[PDB]
This record gives sequence, structure tokens and C-alpha cells, in this order.
Amino acid sequence: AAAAAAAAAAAAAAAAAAAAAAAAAAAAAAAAAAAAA
Amino acid sequence: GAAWYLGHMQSAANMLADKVKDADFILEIRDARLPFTTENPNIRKLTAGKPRLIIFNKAELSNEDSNRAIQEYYERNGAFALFTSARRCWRDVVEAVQRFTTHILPPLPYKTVAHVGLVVGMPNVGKSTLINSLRLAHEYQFHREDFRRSRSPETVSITPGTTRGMKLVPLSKDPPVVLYDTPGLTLPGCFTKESGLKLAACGIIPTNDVSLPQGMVARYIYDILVASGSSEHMAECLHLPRVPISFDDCVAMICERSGTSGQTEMGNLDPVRAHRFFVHDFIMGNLGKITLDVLPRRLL
Amino acid sequence: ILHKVAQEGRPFVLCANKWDAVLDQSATAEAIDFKIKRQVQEVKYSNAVVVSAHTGMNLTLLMDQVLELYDTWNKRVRRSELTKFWRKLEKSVIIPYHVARVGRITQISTRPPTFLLQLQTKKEESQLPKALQEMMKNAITEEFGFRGVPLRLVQEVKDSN
Amino acid sequence: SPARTAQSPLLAKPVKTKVVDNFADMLVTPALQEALADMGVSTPSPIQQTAIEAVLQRKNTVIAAPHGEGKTLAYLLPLYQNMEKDRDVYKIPLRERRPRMILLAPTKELVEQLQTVCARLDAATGLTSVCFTSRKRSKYHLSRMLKNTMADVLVMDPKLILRLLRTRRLFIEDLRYFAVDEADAMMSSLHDHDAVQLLMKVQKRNQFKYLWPVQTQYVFVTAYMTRKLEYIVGRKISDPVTCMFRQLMHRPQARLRHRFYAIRREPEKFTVLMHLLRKNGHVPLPFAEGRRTIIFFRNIDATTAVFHQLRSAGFAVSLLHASLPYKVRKEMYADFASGRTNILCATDVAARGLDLHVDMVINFDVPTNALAYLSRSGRTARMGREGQVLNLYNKHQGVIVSAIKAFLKDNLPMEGLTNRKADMMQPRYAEWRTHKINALARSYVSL
Amino acid sequence: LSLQAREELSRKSNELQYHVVTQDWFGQRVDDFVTQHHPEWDYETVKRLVQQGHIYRYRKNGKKRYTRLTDRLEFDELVVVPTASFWERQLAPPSGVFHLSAKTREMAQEMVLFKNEHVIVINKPSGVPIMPTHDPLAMNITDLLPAWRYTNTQTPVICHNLDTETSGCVVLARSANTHRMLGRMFVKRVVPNSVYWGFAVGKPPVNFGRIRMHFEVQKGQGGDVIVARPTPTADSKVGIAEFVVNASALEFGSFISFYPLTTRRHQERIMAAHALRAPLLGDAKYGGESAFPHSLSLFWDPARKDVPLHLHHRKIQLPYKNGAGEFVCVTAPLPPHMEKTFKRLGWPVDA
RNA sequence: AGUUUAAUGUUUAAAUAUUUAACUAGUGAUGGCACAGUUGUUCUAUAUGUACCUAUAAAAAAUAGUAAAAUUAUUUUAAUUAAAUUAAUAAAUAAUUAUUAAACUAAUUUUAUAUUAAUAUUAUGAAAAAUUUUUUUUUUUUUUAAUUUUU
RNA sequence: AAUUAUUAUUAUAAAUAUUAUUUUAAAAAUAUAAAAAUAAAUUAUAACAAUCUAAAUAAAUAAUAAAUUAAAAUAAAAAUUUUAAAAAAAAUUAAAAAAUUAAAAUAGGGCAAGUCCUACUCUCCUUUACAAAGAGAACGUUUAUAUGUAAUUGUACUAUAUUUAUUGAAAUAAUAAAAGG
RNA sequence: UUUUUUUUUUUUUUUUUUUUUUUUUUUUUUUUUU
RNA sequence: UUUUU
Ligand SMILES: Nc1ncnc2c1ncn2[C@@H]1O[C@H](COP(=O)(O)OP(=O)(O)OP(=O)(O)O)[C@@H](O)[C@H]1O
Repeated sequence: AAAAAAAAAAAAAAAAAAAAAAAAAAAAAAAAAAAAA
Repeated sequence: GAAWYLGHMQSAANMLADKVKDADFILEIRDARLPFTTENPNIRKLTAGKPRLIIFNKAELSNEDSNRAIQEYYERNGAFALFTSARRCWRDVVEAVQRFTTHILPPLPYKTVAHVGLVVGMPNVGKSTLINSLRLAHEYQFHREDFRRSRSPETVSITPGTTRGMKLVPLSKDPPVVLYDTPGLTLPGCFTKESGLKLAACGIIPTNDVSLPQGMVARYIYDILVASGSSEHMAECLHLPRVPISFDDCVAMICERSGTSGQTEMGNLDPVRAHRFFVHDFIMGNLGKITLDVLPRRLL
Repeated sequence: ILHKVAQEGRPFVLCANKWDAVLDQSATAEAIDFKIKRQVQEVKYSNAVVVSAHTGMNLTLLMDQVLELYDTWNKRVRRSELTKFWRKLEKSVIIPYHVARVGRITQISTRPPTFLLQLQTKKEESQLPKALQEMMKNAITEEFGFRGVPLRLVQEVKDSN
Repeated sequence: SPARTAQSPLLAKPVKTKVVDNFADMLVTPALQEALADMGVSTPSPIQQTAIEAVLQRKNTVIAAPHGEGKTLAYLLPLYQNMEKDRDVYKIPLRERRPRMILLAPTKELVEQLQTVCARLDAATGLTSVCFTSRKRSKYHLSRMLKNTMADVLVMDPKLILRLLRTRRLFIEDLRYFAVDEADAMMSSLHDHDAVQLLMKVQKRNQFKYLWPVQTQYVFVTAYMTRKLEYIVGRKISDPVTCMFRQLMHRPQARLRHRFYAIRREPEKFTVLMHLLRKNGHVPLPFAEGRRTIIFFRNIDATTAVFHQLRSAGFAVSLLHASLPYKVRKEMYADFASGRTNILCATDVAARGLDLHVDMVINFDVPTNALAYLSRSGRTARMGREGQVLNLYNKHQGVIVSAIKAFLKDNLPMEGLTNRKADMMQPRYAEWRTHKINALARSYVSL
Repeated sequence: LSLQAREELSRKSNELQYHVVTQDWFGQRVDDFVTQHHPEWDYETVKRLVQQGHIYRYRKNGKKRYTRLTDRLEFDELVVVPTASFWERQLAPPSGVFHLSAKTREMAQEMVLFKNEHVIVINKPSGVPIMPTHDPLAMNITDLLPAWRYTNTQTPVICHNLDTETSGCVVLARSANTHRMLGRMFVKRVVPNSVYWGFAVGKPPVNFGRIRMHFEVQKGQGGDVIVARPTPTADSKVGIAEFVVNASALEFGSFISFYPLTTRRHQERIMAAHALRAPLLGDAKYGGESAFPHSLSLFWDPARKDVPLHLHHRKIQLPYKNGAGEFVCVTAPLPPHMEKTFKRLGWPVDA
């Protein structure tokens, strides 16, 4: 639809999967408050 | 999910009034074997002043003693009453509506308008077949609505559902005594323990099911006729020792056209094939030509 | 020629001239009294006189039809007598209200030779169908005897605000 | 439309919407406010507020309003204001045959009203105006050019001005202001294409540089924005300050209410008119009894047919069309106006921008256009007066009345760039469009 | 809407026109302008009018700029912001313009199957109504409501009115803000969101399907029927359910599960009384005349009114989720009156 | 063992086959003869007339004037890229790209600049509100080359 | 019947000729076909059994842009995604299943116009006609005339009007083409 | 033109009824909204 | 024409 919030994957096991969707000016670029394994 | 109007009739009163507020002569199709169970609850206080043409159908099987009082009762109130065997079909009942207005109609102010007829009654006692017999033939031979009889859509040929608004059947032409429809207001399905017996007894609501087994009406038509005679003559009509002691023997004595898988030495017959017989034969007015209701000699 | 006169508010008569030169074909040349009945829409109710000039057959009776039609071409009905008559129609007509969502034609008044219709507080789609149009005019000419000029111009309007 | 008029000249360029909301702050002189309040005008209407100082400045303007929104004062008032600051401040000499300003006007009954509304401005002291229309031995009635005229404001139909020019009697030499009225139609083949060919001779004089630099202020006032009006203004005139109010324009007024009568038969259109003419109106000076009403006809063949049918039925009906003689048309107007005769069997003469007391317009044939409908209807309710318009639509005009009936309940602009009349516009909906007959079907039945 | 903007144009009201002065207020957010000039409206009462269109507009130029709450003002256009003063009229202005003893404040706390900061789910006793019918007398839920105000929330609001004879699971919202959200969860579903259990007497037709009846409530209690396969289009609304006969007494009863896609009146019981004409056990209002309890080996003494309608609002899938990703599903356990007939039949009552 | 239907078959033993499914009891009929396409039979199904009723056969052109599809040749030597719009009495040019040609002066660096005519070419499609990221589609080979830092 | 093919081409005559074409040593699905139970022939049965290999010989069919791939995870394009990118580590072979890949911008309601449909009062070119004239009209023909819808058609003094009266209708229940949910 | 007369379309001297919605109360009640 | 919400 309206493709929002891209995700630029850097590698894996060194990007934390929360920093993928980072580099987007938002409440991200912080630390995930409650992560799930 | 094709059920009918479902609700207590005593809440369909203040809407029935405004339906009589515009009508002229009230009709009704009842069953002479059920003078006041096939009546709407308001028959007492329904109109009291519009000229009612109250008809009892299937009168040939309803007893004749109770027929006199019920005749002269309304005939004293002024509102008329007509009894018919229905063998001579409604064609004579129609003739009544040709005669039973010429004598009692107020003269029409405008030479050709109508005699707006309000009909009531159970649709399964003769009111439906009385409408859809005069409703179908009007499509061909034409009096009003003035169109070329082509706009009836696919698969209707009749419309007693989902429109039934200003829908009305022109029974006659020069004294154009038209008749309304009254979307069915009777037999609410919330009926009484006993009324369903007398109803399914008369062939009306012929449904005999888990809700009302044969052995519940058969127990009723047997215990209503405790006087054995001219009914045991239907029993004696099939080899019965005249008097039946109770329900076990008479129903089991009449198992000559009944039965199921039973041994060559001990036969275990079927009492339900004898149930329907004893039930459905009384429907035909064959066993006895006797009513069900009590005929209050008092006003109620 | 009739339907044009019918469409001009005028009253009309039919007149089978040269009637004696026919072989006296009553009930055979009475198709003139059938064709004006078979499918002709509103010109029917007309009176088809019969005349022959040389003979004089009915030229006096012909004077009566014309003198009567002009008496029906000018005839006003009391506003009350109309309304107390239409409701008794609408009590018995087989219009199922989907063909005409319109309700009680409130007070049919007669402005001139042809009345007007006023619909029951509808404030909605105005007109009525052709089937329900003539069925109103068929009723009028019967009751009031307007069949002198069997044709009126019925006009419709809603209740304003 | 916003997502439009970008691909269209005269627009995509800002529309001066600077409201000034009162006459004082528009700087109109108190010698003109005293004359305005004398007339009854206290508060500036929407079009006035924004375009009176857009012409109090020398900005060439395109005034566009709805109907009866005050356009006549809008353009005229500040031009008198401007003329007064010419003869007094600059002291630009009057000369003989050289008028300071011309006014145009389509119809003879529109010319005259534009004169008395301008005559009432003798508070703008020195300004003397003369209007002129057809007459008998009328070419011998430019005697009022030989005579006192010196008329700074000369309101006239375009054709008669053009002949005063080409025969060397007028001399636009000193034409300081050049106004046009009801330009929607006047600048088109619909009238004569004579509004144009008059701009240019004026447009080619202020760029002549061998006589004094008289930059003529062009002022166009048009209720309708037609495609024709755009280009002959957007492409030729310099800096046209637009004043379009796109959220009230190309719409009939609010307090005006419409009625649609469906008529099946040719001769039945008459009783419905007399039944409508049973509203029993009679005024002092502005067998059957009608209200204040105009009846608009498809043609002057018919505008007199019904007229005589009405009259011979007992009404005090009047008649106004073009083929009338001079005495009868002058009289038959001065009876309807000024109390008498209460109803006017008119053709499209009365549609074109006329003001009076009328309160009920019968479309004896709903027109086949959106101009021929806004122009008739817009004569009913003017400047907040209530008003009713009745439409006797037929089988043949059913489409246009299938949509008019639908645009009104929504209050939509009537195809906001109107058409079918001035821009005949084979493009039904204005763009490089010939609407498709859509599909994605791809079954293509076989046999 | 086109008429709503008409009366807005043709209303003097008091039309409190509000200038936007050069210094203090030019530049401020509009929701600051309204809230510090009109202290009467709550802020949420100010957002509704400012967004709804019964708004405090702002007028600069010749048109009205309806605005969002964050639009800031202009450089002293004396840009008036008009606010409504006498809304009451054809406008119909927007929203915002005994004692419970113990043995009740305890009784209403054993009827709680699920509570969080946004809802409360209860277990209604079959026979207690929700709306009062004997206006001073009947003990209903709405009179109980100031008992589930656990943690002092503001009087939970009832969300879907379970009927009288219907047992089961109810939802209150604990917050008038949450109640607005929990509307789209009830009306006219497309896929099921709730399970009704019941014991209809008489094995219906095929044990999977969908019921489409077109109800019509004629006052009083007309309760009409399918009359139009499409609709009567005027006074009728349809009620659709996807029934599944989970298990069935061999030919005389069934345990049916209805997933009521719609929200119609007794749609459970009137569609059950004409899925076969086999109504629910103890349904004396619509069926109920076959016999008193329809004549079984159940408790059969008074019967005439003894057996309570075996209908149970069983499970509701709330939209609030849980610690594990699953959406939460309350599972109101059957009353004994259904636990009677389930174990009397040996079925594994799934709580 | 002759009569209006259901599964398998699915280039199948068949370009409709085997079994399933709905009623009539030959003193009146298997072809004799007969009918034919802007029309036969017609128990009136716009069913059937030799394995596609658009019947078949022959001869022909208006028949993509139709998002139709194709349209045969490397190494080259001039540019632009969305712009246009008025139905209709005496108002300087539609615009695009294209082919082919044409002329430097009041008008500054001792700067810079694709203007004109003739012909070829007019269908690449917005509805509402608000308002007075960026330059890339296109490279002769060898090198050369300035935009990088984590929570 | 395309054949050396599902086949007694049977109008007739008939009744004890052994009268001269059918491979294979396995297993599943299927396909035909099959002892026992909730007075009759039936069930369903998707239950034993029974028949249908392989290899050898013979060989067709539709299909085919090619890949350098292709396991598996995972985001990125008016987009619907064929690819590409990070991150992985994905082996041959035969057999059997069909989960995914190779066969239409559709189904259902609610609206409005259109074709189909009927119906004629007014529309157009019908021809087949009939009467009329013409011949001392035993008839054959050639002109002038309005009938049926026969039957096909179509019908929403410089100004300021004009280019449309010119067939009229019907939930015409189904089709078509649109929008709207 | 031709400029004269005292004017003149002047002539002239070469929402629902009627005679606000909905959330599956049992009349009158709830609660949300516009 | 007028009752009702
Ligand atoms: N400023 C004003 N305030 C109040 N009334 C006004 C004002 N200006 C004009 N009017 C009145 O309103 C009438 C309608 O406006 P007007 O006559 O200017 O219409 P118009 O501009 O000719 O109309 P249209 O826009 O349709 O061409 C005027 O004739 C006058 O009576």
C-alpha cells in the first residue's frame, strides 16, 4: 500500500534487528525497551 | 429461515384497530369444530359495531346442537354467521359476500368505488386458499391496478410475502366488495398446552412431531370421548370388543394395518401406525361428528 | 385525429357520415363502437354518433352531443367531493407503493376543466406512473360523468416549504 | 478547480483575495461614501471588498462574482473614484470628442440601468455620462457628440462605439479607462466578437509612444468564467489581477430555491404555468392573479404565442423581445417595471444581467445550457432577497435536468468552467478529454 | 453535510468571533487559543468541535479554514476564530456540549473472569437483566456496576447488553475513552468474535451452515421473519450466524454453537427456533410450547417455568492480547443448569 | 433387448464409449416418392440440415480507419525533451519535435547566448483540500580522482 | 468407424465340429472386484483374497528463452515482483507424493442507464396489395391514390436570439456495460 | 447632409405522524454520539 | 388545512 519504514539490513548477529529499522528519524534509534528472544 | 409473524396477539391489537378504523365490513374464516380457538383474541372487543361476516368452515363435521347456539349468538348481536360444509365450495361462500352486503351495506356515495373488506382468520383454516383463489384469477380477468399484466417478476406468480402492502383482492365487480389481506395474525406458536391438541386434532397445524407426538393427541381424542359408543362403533368397525378399557387395547386392537418386525411366535406390533389412524380419521369427521370447544352459554 | 384533440383539452365526438350508403350494418359497421374501445387509451368513453347528410339521420341528435360536451367541457367539482372520493379509491387500489412511493393524494382540487393532484406530504420524487395516471382519470370520468370530454390534464405538485 | 487552471492562462497566477472588509479602509473618498450610503450601501460584499482596491490601484483586473454580488458597484465605483483623481489631481484635460472611459453593455435594457446607477454618481462631480441605443434616425443622434457631451464616461453597446471610431467621430486618443460589463458573453461570437477588435485599437494606442502615456486600465467583470474569456484576457492583457472566489462561483445563490416540474405533453406546459401563476401578486410601483414573475422562453416565436394565450386568459401579462418596435418595447418594459403587469413573457433578453424586483422565474423551457440557466435563475434572488425558480423540464431536456437536480442538492459548481454557450466546448469536461467507454473485460464471447 | 455547512453559514448565534492579537496569540496553536479562551469545554470536548466541523473555524479572507488542532494563527489578520455559543437548535451539538451492600460488592467480584487497565469481563447469572424493567426494583448489572470499579476507575460502562435469560460473559470498558474504541468490535461483524452455546431440543438440519433471517421488530414485540430474501429494505435488518452442531443427542436434542456475525434481538433464539423449529431448552418466549421443558428426564416438577433457557455467552475474543502474543479469550464457564445437562449426558464440559 | 439420466473415460478401445436415471404398450410405420439456406423438418428447443450452424462450395474486396503484431544496414558528429488550446462580422504567429535552408546592427566583459523561414507532425488523458533530496541511463583503452564512521 | 482397432456390419436361415492370437519371479496409491454385522432381492466396504511388475524389443504425446545453480532466513521499488541485496550452506541417483511454481482485473448483494422484450394514437423507404383513370373494363397491363404497422426503423432601428415540437410508452422480470460497498 | 425651430424614437431651407442511532432491556430504561 | 415528536 503506502510502503513506510524501510529496513536496511547490514549483516546479522551484529545489527541486533532493531538497528535495521533504525536510520529512520523516529522513536527508534533508541534501545528497545522490552525485547523478546 | 421462513417462519411467520411470531409474538403474542394481544400486542397486535392497537395496530389491528387502526386497520379496522378504515375498513367497512369485517370477515373471518374459522373452523366450526373450533368456534373460539381459531378466533383472534379481540373478537369480543375487536369492533362491536362493524358488520362482521363471520364464517365457520368445515361445518358438516361439527356437531349440530352446538351449531344452533353459536349461530343465534352472533345472530343476536347482529353480526352475522354462516356455516358451510366446504364440499359445496367457497363459490357459495363467495355468493354470501355478494348477498351479505346488498342487505347490510350503507349505500356508496360514489357509484363505483369499493366495499373495503377486512378479512382475518388462520391462514391454514381457509383464509389463505380464499385469498389466493380470488387473487390468482384477478390477474387474468382484470378490474383495477390498470396495467397490462406483464410486470410480475420471475418466480412469484403470487405475492403473500415481503410486500403485502395495500395488496388486496377484488372479489366482486359491480358491488365491488374488495377484500384486504391481514398479514397472518393467528396461531402464535406460543399457544397453550391444550390448544395445540385441539388444533392438531382438527387437521389444522397438522404437524405431529417431537413437539406434539401422535400419542399426545391420540390420548386426547380418546380421553375426550370417554363415552364409548358411536365411537366404539368405529372400534367395533374393526373387530373391537365394543368397549375399550383404556388406551392400550383399543390402539393395539386396531393393529390390523399396523406392525413391525415381530417373531412368528410373539408379534410385537407397531402402535404408531395405529396412532396416526385413530388421529387422522377423527380429522375427517369419520369417527364422530362432534366439536371440541365448550360453547360458553354465558356471554363468555 | 382524436388523440390530438384529446391532447388539446378539447372535447371530441365521432361521427360516421355517409351512414345510409352503408348496407345498414349495425353490429357489423359497429366496429366504430368497438375500435374506440379495443386499445384506444383515453379517447374511449367517447360517444360515436351516426349520421347521413342526404338522409338527416341524426343531425338533430348530433346537435345534442355537441351541446352536451360543451357542458362537460366546463364543469367544476367541489374541492370536498373530490377528496372524499379519492380516499375511497385509495382504500381499494392495487398500487403497491413501490410503483408509487407517493401516499394519499391529499386534496385533489379542480382548477379548470382538468384537476390537479397534491401528494401526501412527500417532498420527494413528484410524478406518478402512466399506469397510475390514467387509472386516476379513468375513475374521474366515470364518477362525475366527464366522459363528454373524456380527457383532463391532471397536474401534480408536492407540498412546499 | 485547484488541480486545474494551472494548465490554463489568466490563472495559476495569484488571485487577489486580500479582503479589506469596509469602505473606509479601501480609501474610497468620503465624497463617494456619502453618495454610497445615500444609495443604501453600508457594508462591502465579498467581491467588492477584494476588487475595489485592486482597481483603486491601476491593476488590470478580472472581476468574477456569482449573481447579484455587487459587481456593478465593484468596477464602476472605483473608476469614478479614479476619474475624479484624473481631472482634479493630474488635471488631464477633457478635450472634445475624447472620452476618459467607455463602458460596454450587451442589451439595451442593460445599457440604461448602467447609466442611472452611474447617473446617481454626480457626487463624483464633473463626471457626465451619456448612454445611447438604437432609435429612429439614430445616426442623426450623435448630435450629442457635436453637442455638449465631453462625456468622460460613455456607456454604449460595442457595435455603435466601433462605428463612431471607424468613421472618425470618437478618438480613443485619451481613453484612460476601458471597462467591460457581462464580458462572459460580450467577448465572443455570441454577441459580435466586437468587444475584441475594440480592446486592440485601445491596446495599440497606449503602446504608441508618440502621444502621452495613457495606460488604459482594463477592467473585466463577468459572473461566468468561460474558456474564451481566459485566453483573450490571459494571453493578450498585461498583468490581469484575477478576483475569482472559487468557493462561491458558478453556483446559484443559497436563499434561492428551485422547483422541477416534469411535463409529458407539449400542450400541458401551459396549465402548469397558470397553476403557477395563481400566487396573486400586485405592488404599488415596484380575472386571474399572478405574483412578481418572469417567464423565459425558448424563442420569440413562442414568447408571444404564450403571451397572447396568457393575456386572452385574463392575466396582466407583459411582453419583451427584440423584434418589438421601439414604442412598444419601451412601454412594455416600463409597465412591468413600475408596478403594472406583474408578469413578463420574456425571451433571453431578460436573462442577461438585469436588476429589478422579480421574485419568481418560470423556465417555460429549462435551457440546454448552464449559462442560459444561471443567467435566468440569477435574476430571481439578488443580494439576499429570497426567490423561487420553477423548471418545466421536458423529455428532451431531461439529462441537463437529471444533473441540475443532482448538482443543487450538493451545491456543486455547475462544471466550474461553464460552457455550451460562449465556449461551445465540445470538450464536455474541460481538458484534452474525449471521455472513454471504459473496460478491462477480456472475455470476448465466442459462438 | 452540505446542509450542515448551510446552517453554519446562516447562524448568527453569538459567533464569539475571537481576534488573534499581534502579541500574545498570533503564532500560538489553535488548541491553545480555544482552551485558554473557553475554559468551559474539556480539552477532549475542544478537540471534538475543532476536528468535527462543528468547529471553532478561523476566518481570514473570504472562506472558512476548518483546521486541525495544531494549525497556528496568522500575522494579525485580525484572523477571527469563530466559536459556537447557542449550538442547541437544528445543529444538535456533539457529545460534551441506593447503596451496594456487601454480599453484592462481593457477589460482583466472583463474577470477574478477566480484568486489566482497559476492560473488565464478568460472568452474568442467567436470569439477572442488564437494563432495569421494574424501574425501581430489579437487581441488574447497571446497578451493580459501582462494584467492578476495582482500583477506583470511573464506573465501568456496559458495552453489549446481554439479554435476561441469556447467561454468560459480558464486557465493561472501565473508561469512556476505551468505550469508543470497543464499538467496532460488536456491530455487524464479518468474521466471528464470540461463541454462544445452547442446547436446542431436536437435531436440526446439517450440522454446519449459516443462517440468514431478516428480522423486523413491530412494537409491540412483532418480531418478523425472512419475508424478503433480499430485504424489505425499510424496517428490516438481517442477522447472520454460522452455527455448528458440536455434538447431538441422537435425534431429540443437540448442543449447538452459534457464532453470531450480527447483533439482532434474540437472534440466537429466534434463529434457533427456526433453524429446525427445534428451539432452545427452556425457551418459553419463542419456542417453549412443545412441552414445558419439552418433556425430558431433566428436573421435571414445576417445569412450566423451571428449566432456564440453556443459552450461554461462552467466549469473547478481546482485542487486548496477552503477555504471549495471543489475543485474550475469556471462557465464562457454564452455569450449573448447563453443567447439569452436560454431565447428565456425560459430555466433557469444556469448563 | 426400442425412449429424455448419472460416474468412469479425459489424444480415451470411441473427434460421446460403458454402466447409473426419469414413461408410454404398435389394426398406423425401418427409407419408398418429397422438401434446401434472408431457409428446410418443425411434437415453436432462434434445437437439427455429414465429426466448430460463423451451414458447406466458389470467386472477392470496404474488413486493426482498432494499447493489434512485424517492418532486413555497427563503428556515427549538432541542440531542446509537457509543451500547446478563444466554433461562429475589420484583432500579428497553436505548440512540439523533425527535415531543409537563412541573417548580426542603437543592445558593455576584449563575457555569454539555437534566433528566423519553408515543409512534415495536433488524443497519452487527474478528482478533492491547502495556497494568494539529487545531476544522472551511458562510457574507445590504459593510468589518474577531493563526499566514512555506532551505540 | 483413418487401422489388421471398443464390432456376430444379419434381410434371411438356423443347432451337440475342442475348428485355432494375448507376454511378464515382488512393494504402494488407485482401478475392477471381494468370507463376517447396525424374509426379500439391496446397502455402505474407502476390509481378506483376485487381476494390473521390472528388465528385454519397440516406440510416441502435448512442453521447451536460457540459466550456473538451487536448500533455508531476512528488508527493500505508485509494484502485482520478476529480480537484485545482506545472511546462510545448499551433494549425486532412482522411486513415490503434489506443498509450491506453468490455465482471464472474477463470484454476491444495492443502484442507474442500455440492448432484449411486449404495446400502439402520432415516425420513416417498405413490397405484397386494394380501390381510381384507361380502353362498349372476360378477364392479363400502364398511371394517379391512403389504407395494415402489415415490419423491418428510429424517437431522453443594430442588434440579441437560433441551431431541438418532427413517433410516444411500459421494474422492458433476463442480458449487457458502468459506477457504489 | 446644413443648421434652423420651443420640446417631440422633432422636422426641416439644396425527523415522524395526522384527521438519533445503536449497543441482541422487559410500557420505560440505559449509554454512546450528532 | 392542522394534531403529534
Ligand atoms: N455593497 C452593497 N451592499 C448592499 N447591497 C448592495 C451592495 N452593492 C450592491 N448592492 C445591491 O445589490 C444589488 C445586486 O448587486 P448588483 O446590482 O451589482 O448585481 P450584478 O453585479 O449586476 O450581478 P451579477 O454578479 O449577477 O452580474 C444591487 O443592484 C444593489 O441593489
